[PDB]
Amino acid sequence: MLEQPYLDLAKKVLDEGHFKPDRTHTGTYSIFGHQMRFDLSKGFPLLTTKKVPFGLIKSELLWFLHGDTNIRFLLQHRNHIWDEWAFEKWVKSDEYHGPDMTDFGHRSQPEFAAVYHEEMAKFDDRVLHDDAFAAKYGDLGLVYGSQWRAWHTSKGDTIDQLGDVIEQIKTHPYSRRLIVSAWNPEDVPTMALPPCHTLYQFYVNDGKLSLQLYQRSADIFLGVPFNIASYALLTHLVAHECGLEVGEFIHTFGDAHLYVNHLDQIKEQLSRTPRPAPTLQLNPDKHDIFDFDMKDIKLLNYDPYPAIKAPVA
Amino acid sequence: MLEQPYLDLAKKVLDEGHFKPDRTHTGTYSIFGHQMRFDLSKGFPLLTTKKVPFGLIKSELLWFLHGDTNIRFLLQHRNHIWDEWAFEKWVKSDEYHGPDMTDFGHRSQPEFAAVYHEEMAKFDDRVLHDDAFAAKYGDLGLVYGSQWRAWHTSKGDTIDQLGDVIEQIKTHPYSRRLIVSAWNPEDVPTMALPPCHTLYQFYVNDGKLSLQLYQRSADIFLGVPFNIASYALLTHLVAHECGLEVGEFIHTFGDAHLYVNHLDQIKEQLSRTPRPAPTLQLNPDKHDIFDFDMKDIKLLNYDPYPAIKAPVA
Ligand SMILES: Cc1cccc2c1C(=O)N(c1cc(-c3ccccc3)ccc1O)C2=O
Ligand SMILES: Cc1cccc2c1C(=O)N(c1cc(-c3ccccc3)ccc1O)C2=O
Ligand SMILES: O=c1ccn([C@H]2C[C@H](O)[C@@H](COP(=O)(O)O)O2)c(=O)[nH]1
Ligand SMILES: O=c1ccn([C@H]2C[C@H](O)[C@@H](COP(=O)(O)O)O2)c(=O)[nH]1
Repeated sequence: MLEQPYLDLAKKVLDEGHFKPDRTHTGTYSIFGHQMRFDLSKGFPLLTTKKVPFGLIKSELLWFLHGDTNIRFLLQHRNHIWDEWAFEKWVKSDEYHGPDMTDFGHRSQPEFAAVYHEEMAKFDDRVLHDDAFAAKYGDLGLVYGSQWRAWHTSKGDTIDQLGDVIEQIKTHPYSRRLIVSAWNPEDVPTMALPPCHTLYQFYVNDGKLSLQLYQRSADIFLGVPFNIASYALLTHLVAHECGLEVGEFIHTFGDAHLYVNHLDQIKEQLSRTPRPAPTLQLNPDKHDIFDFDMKDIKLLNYDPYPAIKAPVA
Repeated sequence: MLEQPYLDLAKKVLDEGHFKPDRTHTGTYSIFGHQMRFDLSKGFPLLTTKKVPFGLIKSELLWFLHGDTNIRFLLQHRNHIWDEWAFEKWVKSDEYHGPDMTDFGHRSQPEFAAVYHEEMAKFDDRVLHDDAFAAKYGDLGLVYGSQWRAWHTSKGDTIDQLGDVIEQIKTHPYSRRLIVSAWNPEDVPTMALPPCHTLYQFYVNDGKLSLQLYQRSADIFLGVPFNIASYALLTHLVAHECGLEVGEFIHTFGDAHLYVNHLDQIKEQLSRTPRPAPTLQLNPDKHDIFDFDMKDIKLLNYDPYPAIKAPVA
């Protein structure tokens, strides 16, 4: 089945992974250096054995593809995937007054979880309808939108890294320099989250576009399914714009890990039986992906087992 | 045998690789996305089935480790691996007078090869003994020494990327952010050679340092053996400085390819039988690798079959 390599990865870290301390003081079981392939000709790698909301994937990737870094666009699609990072600079700012919000994400795991959900609703509506607030606390800064489409240069300017590589694929498809990078040595030592999706690379041979992601670290239970779909989607999108058929998505990992408190959740999922893979439908009559909207992308026959509970990693 | 994964890679591209046009107008047989592992506890991955001069590896890696970008240091060790790039800016410069040196590297493949070797001897001695010349034509600029140790920042400064990551490994060994990057989006669109060794990543779990290289494109016959040894050496060196034992070197590839005119050479080599792996000896009494000299690194029991002829890729 198309998602088997995901299920083998979970199972490999289960059986032969070693205990590794981590930055968050959860325990992990970890392996270093791993590689999965997904043949995109065969269908779309949205796990069927655990629900992954494709609406969430596509709205975030479109956020990225527009060069957007403000939570507002996500919110207008009720995509709450980055909310907690924006909240960070609201709570801790010289403009915040309210109840205690230190360790917010950490201590929300049982009575605090009630007032927290309260301030987060006040923060979301405010970002939605208060432009100056949005500008100050809604904008994430150095997230994948700027890195891909507005990369800051030593000379004061800004480089459209992904735009330029697409023209390269169009014009020199056989080039082995088709790299988009999210890793800025000037920025990583002090940034909130150095990008886990460090670098990707396009490849064209005989009508097919492929992509390989180098992911420096991977939460197997929560992150990976979402990460497979984002970058498999991007492969399709870029193929679509270049008039190419779709090849493989290759997921390469640095530290691929299972958090200690996701062990039961993973055992639950491994006893589930993969269902026929959904198929991706892209707008046949629109090709300029930076101008893509939600309706331009549709998934057919997605048939997941339910979502599985977590504690957040 | 320790080098089997190299021999399987050659054999995989032989049997299931597809013909791909390239930048140099040679033909290639190519595959996209590949991953080899070398257990460094088992011995040193210097191919025995084809001679790889370790002297050349170590002098180049020391060049890098010092932040050096001038051909002069290489030359003092009779390391001619980068000469042709420096020559480039001499021949084509507003200071060159002599016989025709256009396409120099390309047309040197039968009577031209005599006068070319002549100007290259005049260029090498000149760089060796003429400091101002050395400064103008000996210095390569944006090669791995600056990228690793003097990375230029938007604010006019220069970042010691590799120095800083070593302190990180020392101080936060379990960090999943131990990345050194050679890929600068500001520089790649106009540079002579965008680095093939795009990015590497360190990993520590239970006393062992590992490293993974993301190599964007790989000449299997000429480049790869040299590339395995460079980065396996760096793994040992960094382990040595951090007081760690050695784990795995993981070589990950974008476009791993066999040039069309290296097919016989590769078939010759596959009929050779791997010999017991050499063992690496590092100075037990010196640990600061940026202060390492040639004598600080020794290889024991290296026992290669002869070198194999080529046309240069
Ligand atoms: C990089 C970055 C930055 C901020 C915030 C998130 C991420 C991120 O990667 N994710 C994420 C969430 C889920 C998830 C899983 C179950 C339920 C809800 C969300 C799954 C995969 C993910 O990668 C973030 O929420
Ligand atoms: C990146 C870069 C830049 C300039 C110049 C060289 C390289 C390079 O990688 N090499 C190289 C040479 C040989 C080689 C093979 C047989 C004989 C002599 C040399 C093997 C592997 C190599 O990677 C360069 O010469
Ligand atoms: O898109 C993402 C973003 C984050 N992570 C996970 C990996 C790590 O568990 C954690 C990041 O922590 P560090 O690697 O930066 O330490 O989040 C993912 O898996 N995918
Ligand atoms: O250290 C190196 C440097 C270069 N190459 C090879 C790969 C390609 O065949 C060629 C570089 O050409 P491009 O990938 O930039 O097109 O040199 C290597 O294998 N290893």
